[PDB]
Amino acid sequence: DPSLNNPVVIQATRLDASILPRNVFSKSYLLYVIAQGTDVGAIAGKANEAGQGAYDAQVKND
Amino acid sequence: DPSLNNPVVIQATRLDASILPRNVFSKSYLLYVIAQGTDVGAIAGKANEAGQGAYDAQVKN
Amino acid sequence: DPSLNNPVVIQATRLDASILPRNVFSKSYLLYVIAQGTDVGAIAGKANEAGQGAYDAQVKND
Amino acid sequence: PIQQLPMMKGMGKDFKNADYIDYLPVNMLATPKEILNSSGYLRSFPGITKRYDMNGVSRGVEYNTAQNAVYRVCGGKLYKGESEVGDVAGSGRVSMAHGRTSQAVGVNGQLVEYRYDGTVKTVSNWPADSGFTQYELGSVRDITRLRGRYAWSKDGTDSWFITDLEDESHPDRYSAQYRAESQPDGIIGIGTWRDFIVCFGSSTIEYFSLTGATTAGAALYVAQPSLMVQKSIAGTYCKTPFADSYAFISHPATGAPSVYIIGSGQASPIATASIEKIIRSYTAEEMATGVMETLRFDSHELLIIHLPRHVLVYDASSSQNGPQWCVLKTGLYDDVYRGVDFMYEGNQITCGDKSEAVVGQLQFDISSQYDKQQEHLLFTPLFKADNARCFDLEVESSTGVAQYADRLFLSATTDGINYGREQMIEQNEPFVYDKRVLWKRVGRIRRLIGFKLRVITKSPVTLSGCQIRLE
Amino acid sequence: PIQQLPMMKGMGKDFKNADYIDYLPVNMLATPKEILNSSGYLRSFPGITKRYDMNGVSRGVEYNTAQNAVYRVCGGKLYKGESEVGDVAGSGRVSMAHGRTSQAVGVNGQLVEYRYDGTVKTVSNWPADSGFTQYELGSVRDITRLRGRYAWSKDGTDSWFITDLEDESHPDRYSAQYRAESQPDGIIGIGTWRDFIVCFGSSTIEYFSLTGATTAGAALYVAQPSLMVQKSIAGTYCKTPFADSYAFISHPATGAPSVYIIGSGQASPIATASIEKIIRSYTAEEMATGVMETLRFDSHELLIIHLPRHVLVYDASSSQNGPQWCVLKTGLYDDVYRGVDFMYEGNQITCGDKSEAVVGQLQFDISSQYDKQQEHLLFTPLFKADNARCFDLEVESSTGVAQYADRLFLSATTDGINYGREQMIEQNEPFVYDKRVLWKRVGRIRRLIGFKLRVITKSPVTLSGCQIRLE
Amino acid sequence: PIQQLPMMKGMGKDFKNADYIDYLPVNMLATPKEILNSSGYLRSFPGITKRYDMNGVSRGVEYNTAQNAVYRVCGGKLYKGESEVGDVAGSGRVSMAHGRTSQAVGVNGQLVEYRYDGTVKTVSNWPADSGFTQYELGSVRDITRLRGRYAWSKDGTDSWFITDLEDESHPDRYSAQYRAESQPDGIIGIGTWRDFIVCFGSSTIEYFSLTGATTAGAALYVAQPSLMVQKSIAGTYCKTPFADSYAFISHPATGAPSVYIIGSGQASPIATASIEKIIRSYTAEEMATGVMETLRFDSHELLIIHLPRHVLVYDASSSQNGPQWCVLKTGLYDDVYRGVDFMYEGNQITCGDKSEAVVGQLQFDISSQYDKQQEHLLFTPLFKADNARCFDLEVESSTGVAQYADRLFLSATTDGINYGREQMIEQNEPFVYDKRVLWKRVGRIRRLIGFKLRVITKSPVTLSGCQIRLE
Repeated sequence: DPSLNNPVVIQATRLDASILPRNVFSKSYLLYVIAQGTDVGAIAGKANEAGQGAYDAQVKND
Repeated sequence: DPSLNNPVVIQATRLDASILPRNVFSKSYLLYVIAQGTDVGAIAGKANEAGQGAYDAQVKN
Repeated sequence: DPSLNNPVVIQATRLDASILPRNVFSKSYLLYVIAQGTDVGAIAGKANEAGQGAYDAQVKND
Repeated sequence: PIQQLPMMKGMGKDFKNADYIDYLPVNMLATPKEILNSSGYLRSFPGITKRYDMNGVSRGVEYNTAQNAVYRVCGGKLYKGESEVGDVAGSGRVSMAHGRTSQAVGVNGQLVEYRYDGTVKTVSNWPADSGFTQYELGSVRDITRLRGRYAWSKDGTDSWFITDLEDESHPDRYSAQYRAESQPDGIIGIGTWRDFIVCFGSSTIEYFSLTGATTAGAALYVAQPSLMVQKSIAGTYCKTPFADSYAFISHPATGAPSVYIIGSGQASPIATASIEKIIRSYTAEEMATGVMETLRFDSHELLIIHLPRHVLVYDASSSQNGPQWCVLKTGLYDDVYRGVDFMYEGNQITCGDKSEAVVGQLQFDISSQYDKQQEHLLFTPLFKADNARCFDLEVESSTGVAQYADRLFLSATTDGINYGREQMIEQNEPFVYDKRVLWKRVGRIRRLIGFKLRVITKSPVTLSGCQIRLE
Repeated sequence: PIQQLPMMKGMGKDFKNADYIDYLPVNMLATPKEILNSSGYLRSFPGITKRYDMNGVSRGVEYNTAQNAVYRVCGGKLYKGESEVGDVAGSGRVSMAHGRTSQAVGVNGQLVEYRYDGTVKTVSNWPADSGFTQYELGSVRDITRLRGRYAWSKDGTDSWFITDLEDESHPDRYSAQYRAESQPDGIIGIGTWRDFIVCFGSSTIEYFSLTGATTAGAALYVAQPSLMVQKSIAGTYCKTPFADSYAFISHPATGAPSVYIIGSGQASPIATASIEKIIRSYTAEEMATGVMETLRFDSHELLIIHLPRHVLVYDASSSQNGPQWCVLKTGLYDDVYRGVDFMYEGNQITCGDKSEAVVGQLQFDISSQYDKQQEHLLFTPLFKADNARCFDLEVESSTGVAQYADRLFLSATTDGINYGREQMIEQNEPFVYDKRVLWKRVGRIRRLIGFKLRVITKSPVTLSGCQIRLE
Repeated sequence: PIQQLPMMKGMGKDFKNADYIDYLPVNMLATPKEILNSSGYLRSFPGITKRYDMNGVSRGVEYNTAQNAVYRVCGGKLYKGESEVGDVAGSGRVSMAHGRTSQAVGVNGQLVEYRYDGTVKTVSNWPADSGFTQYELGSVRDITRLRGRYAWSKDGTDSWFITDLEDESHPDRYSAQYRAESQPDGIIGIGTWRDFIVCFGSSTIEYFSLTGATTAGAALYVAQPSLMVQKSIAGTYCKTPFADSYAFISHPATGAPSVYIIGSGQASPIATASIEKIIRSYTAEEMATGVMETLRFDSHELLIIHLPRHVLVYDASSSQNGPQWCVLKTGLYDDVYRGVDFMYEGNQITCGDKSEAVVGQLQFDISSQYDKQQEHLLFTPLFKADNARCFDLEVESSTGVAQYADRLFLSATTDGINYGREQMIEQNEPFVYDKRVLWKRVGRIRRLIGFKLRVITKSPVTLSGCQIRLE
C-alpha cells in the first residue's frame, strides 16, 4: 500500500538526436530511437498515474 | 479518476532487424534491442491493464 | 480482474556496457542506453506493483 | 598496345536529342566471374521451349506454398500446374494471393477465392441478419494474404479491408476497414513484407502491423510511421518483392518516374539515367499498365520490368561497377520479349507467353525462344583514339554446343549513332571447343569509334573479353 | 618468368551448355596457412577405418549431452556408442533430440522416447479421463528439445506442439499447440537456436521464444517477427547448426535453391554459381531426400551436404577469397562419398556408412576409406597464354608417411573440356621426406591451357603450391 | 642480399601425418617491442627459485582480497602465504572461493569453509526443526562467490545452489536451488563474471543475474538468454578469467576441442591449427584433467594451459600477427613444466610445483628452475631457397648477466623433420655486453632449409633478430 505512493525515478527524458551516431543508424532507426525515448517517458507517466490511482482506491476502500 | 481511462499511445511495435546497424552491434546487443522493443510493448500492455483495473476499482468504490 | 494477477515478464535486466559498441556511441549516449535499461527495469517493477495494488483493491471492493 | 574493351555497357548518342545515352546489351546477361583476362563474362539469356498448351495469354502466377504447386491464370482459365481447376473472368492482369483454405484471384474488382475442395466463393459483406458490421467494399484493386487474412484494397480509395479469420469469404466481423490516411493518396497497390501489410499509395508507402488487440471492434492494424516511405508506385502491378524488400517504379506525383528499392524507410534509386529516360518515354497510362516481377537462377538476381514496348532486366549480382541493366527482346526486330510471369517450379523455370496461348520452360541448353532465332547484341563504349590504327579484334567465346554454325556480325560506328558495314565471323561451330573469334585489320580510327556485336542463333552465346590491339 | 598457379578452384566449361563452371577439388581441403611461397596448401580429406560393426545403414547421429555419449541409429537398431540400447523401426533418416529424462527419436511419424531406465514411451494425447486438453497430433516430421520440452512439428501442417514438463510422454496440458502462421507454409523442419524454437517453413523461417506466462491455457511461446527470415529449407534434413547459426538449402518456393546462412534475420548466400547449378541439377524430390550436417576438425569448419549423387563440403576457414567448396567421393568413379553422420566422440571422429552396415572413425594418418584406394583431384584455372612455352611444372609435396610409393597423373587441357595424355609421376615415396614433384617440358600453349592433377593412393596427399615457368 | 628470419613461429612437418605444423618456441616469450632492425625480440621465461617448503604438491591458489593475502592448498594442508591455517582432505585439484567471513575450498564434493576465526564449517542443509526448505545438495563440483553468497554446482546435474546471507554455512532459506536448463547439459564448472553467475555447461554457457526480489521463496537469479554462449568447457578446471572475459577449452560435444575467448555472447577461437591438433592428441579424460590459469607480468598477458603432457602459453600482448603460442617445459627432455598455480603476491610471483612439495618465486634475473639447467628453443620457418648459398647467420643477443658462459647449438633441417649436425656457439659470457653471436658459412640450400636454435643455460636468454646473408 505505501509502496504505491512514491513514483519511480526516470532517466533523461529525451534523446537529443545530436548525440546519436547519425552516420551509423538508419534514419528510420533514428526515428525509432527518439520515438522509444518519448514512449518510455509516456509509459513512465502512465504507470505512475495508475499507481497513484490504485493507492487512492486502496485507501478509500480501507 | 478520468485520466486512468485513456490509454497511452505507443511507438512502432518492434525493431524488425532491417533498420538496425547489424554490422555494428554485437550478437548480444542485437538480441537486446528486439528484446527491449518487445518488453516495452509488454510493459505498455501491463500498465494500460493496471490503469483500467484501477479506474474500475475507483468508480466501483 | 484475473489478468491483473500475473506480472509481465522482463527482458535481460541490464546492458553490460561491454556488449555495447564503444567506438561509435558517445559518452552521453553510452550513459543513456544504460540508464534506459535500468529505467525499463524500474518501470516494469512499478507497473507490476501497481497491477498488484489494483488487483487487491478490486478483490477487496468485490 | 593491347587494350581491353568492356562490353557490359555501351556509350552512344540519342539521335532525337543528341544526349549521351547508354546502350544496353540485348538478350545478354553479365556474370561477374573472374575468368581468363576478364573480370566477368557475358552469357545469353536462357531460351524458351514449350512445356504444354494453355487457353489465352498469361495473366498471373504465384507459388502456392500451401499446396506446393504453381498456380497461374492463362486467359479465362485458372491452372494448377498442368491441370485446370477453375474459371476466371476478365481479360487483364490479375493479382493472386493464397492461403491454407483457398487460392484467391483478384479479378474484375472482386476477390474470388478458389477453394481447394472445388467450391468458389466471392468476398462480400456479411448477411444483414447476422448483425455484424457492414462495410462499403466497392471494387477490389490488389490483394494479399497475411496471418490467414486476405487483405485487399478498395479501388479508387485509400481504404483497405481484411477478411474474417473464421470465415475467409466475408470481411472481418468488427474491424475490417483501415485507411492509409497519412497523405490523401489512393492505395494503388497492396503487398506483404515480413509481418507488415504494405499499402503502396500514389504518393506515400505505409506499413501496418498487427496490434494483437482482443477487444471486439478494436483496431487490429496500426500504421508504422517509422517505416513510411515518401515515394510511391506508378501502376497497380509496378511492385514486386526483391532482395528482402520491394522494388517499384516511382509514381509521377513525386517527379519523373524511376526504379527504386525500399530500404529502412528510404528509397534508393537503382535506375541509370538512360533507364530513367526510357521510362519517361512512355505515357502515364502506359507506365501504369507496366508490370514487373523477379527471377532468380544461378547467381543472378534479376528484376524484370515488362513495359509496353521495352523489357528491362536489372541484375543485382553483376552491379558492382554500377546498375547493370539489360533489354530482353523477341525476334529480329524490336518486338517486346514474349516470355512473362517467370516462376521456378521443381527443377524448371516456367514462363507464360504475352502473345500466344502457351506456357514454356526456360532451357539453358539453347537460346531460341519456341524454336525461333533470337538476336543478341553487345555494345562497347565510345572511346577517343586519334589517328590510331586498331588491327586485332578478338573476343573469347565458348563453342561446341550449337546444332548449326553461328555467324557473328561485327560493325563499328564513328559518329556514335550510325554503324558501318557488318562483317560476318564464324562465332560458333558444332562440336568445336577451341575455335577463336578474331578479326584482323579493323581500320583506322579518325576521332572515336565504338563496336557493336550481333549474333543470330538458336544456341547459347558466351562472350568473355573484348581486346583490341591499338597501334 | 615463374608464375604461380592456384589450385583452390579450377576454371572450366560445361560440355552440356558451354557455360563456365568452377571445377572443384575432389577429396581435398584448402588450408589458409602461409608456407614456403604459397599462402595456403591443399590436404587430402582424412581416411576412414572401420571401428565396429552395425546392423543396417546409418540413419542419424547426435551427441547426447546428458549421457555424455554419442547416440546413433543404424538400420533397425539404436546404438549408444559401442552398445545397443533400443530398437527403431522404419528405413529412412530419423531426427533425434535428447533430454535429461530420455533420448527421443522421430520415426514413422511418431516421437519415440528411449528412456535411460530401459522403458520406451511413445508420444500420445492425454487420457480422456485425465481431463486435460486433447489435440490432433497427426504425424511427426521433425523433433527438437528445449527447456526440458520436446518440440515436434505436425506433418503437412504449420502446427507444432511441446511436451509437458512433468510427463514428457504426453504433450502440454493446456498450451501444447502452436502455429507458424505468418505465411501459409508447412513447417518442413524444426530446430533450436539459443533459447528460440526455430520453425523452418516452406517459405519463411520463424523464431519462437518462451513467454513465461504462468496462467493455465496461456501461450508459452510467441513468434518473434523481428528475427523472421523470408527464405526456407528445401527438405526436412536440409538444415544444420553452423557458425553459431543455421545453414540451409533454399526451398524452390523462394526461387532457385541455394545454400544460405541465417544471420540476424537475414539469409546470406554462401553458394557459388557452380554450386547453385549443381544443386539445381537435381529434382525437387531428390533434393528433399538430401541431408546436410557440420563437421569440425583442426582449423576447418566444414559444412557437408549429402546430395543424392554429389557430396559438397564448404570450408568456412579457407573462404577468405570466396566460397571454397570441395567435392567428396568414394572410389575411382563418381560414386557418392560413403561417409555420413559425422560426430566427434572422445579423440575420434566416427562416421556412419551410406551403403555398408558399418561405422568407421576418421583417421588422419591415412587417406584410404575402409582400406580402399581413393582419388584426389586438383584443377588449376584456365589462363590465356598465347604462343608461350611452359617447361617447369613443380608442386611441393609432403612425403614419407606412405606405406607404398604413390603415383601422380598430370594432364593438361587446351579447350577446357577434353584433357590430353596423362604423365605418371612418383609424387610420394615411403620414408623419403625430400622428394621433389616436378615435370619438365610441359609443352607449348597455343591459346589457353589448364592443368589437372590426379592422385590414386591410400596415403594422405599434401600439395602446396603449383608454379610454372613461362618462357 | 640480407634476409631477416622471424623466430616467433617455426614451420615444419609432422612425421606421423606429414602435415604442416607450427614449431613453437620452448621456454621463450615474444615481446612486440621495436629494437634495432626487428619489430620484436624473444626472451626466455623467468626462472623459478625456491621460496619455502610445503607438504604435498600444489592443488589450488587464489588471492584472498578480504585478507589481502594469497591462499594456496598444497598437499593435505591449506596455507595462508607462509603460515598454515587448516587441513584439507583429498588429493586432486580443488577450486576455492573467498568471502568476508571465510575462505572456502571445494574438496571431495563438499564446500568446506575455513573461517578466519579458526573454526571450520561444511555446507549442509538447514536443520529439520528449523522449518526452512530442504534441498538435495548431492556433491559439489565447482564453487564461486558473489554478493556474499557462495555459489556451487551439484555434481553430475545442471542444478546449482547459493548459500544464505545471514548464515553462509547453510544454503539459502527459500530460493537456494537454480537450474541451467536451456539445454540438457550438466554444469561442468561455475564462475563469476562482473555481476553475473556463469554456469559453464557441457554444451552451453549461461549467465545469471540478481533479480532483487524481496518476496520469500521468489527466485533471486534468472538466466540472461542474450548473453548465452553455445560453446562449453571440456573440463572442470579448463576455464579462467582472461582479458575481462573467460577463456576455455571447447567441450567435445560441440566438436573438436579448441581454445576460445568469450566475447559479447560469442566464442572467438584463439587456437592455431597446430594448437588444436595438440589438444586433439589427448583423450577426453586427459583433456578433462587439464587445468588452465592466467598470469600477467610486464606487458605480457599470458594464458597458461597445463595439459597432462604439454604446457601451452598464449601471449595476448604479442598476438598482433596472429595467435602466439609458446610451450613451457622443464628439463633437457620433454618433461612437463613443473611450475603451476602462478599468483602475483606483493612484488613476487609465487608458483607451486607439480612434482615436488615446494613453492617457488619467479625470478627474472635467472632462467634456471630450482637451480637446474633449462632448454630454450627457437625455430625459424621453412623457406624455399633453390641453389642459394647462405653464409652469415647472426642473431642479436643481450649478454653479461650469466654466472657462466653459455653455448648456443645451431642446426639446420632440409626435409623439415630431421635436423643436421649442431654447432656450438658462445652465446653468453659473464660481464661481457658487446659479444656478437654469429656463424659464417652455413652451407648451400638445395631445396629448402629451416634453422633451430638450442640454448642450455641457467641465465636469461634474449634473442632479438635472426638475419641471414643469402647469396
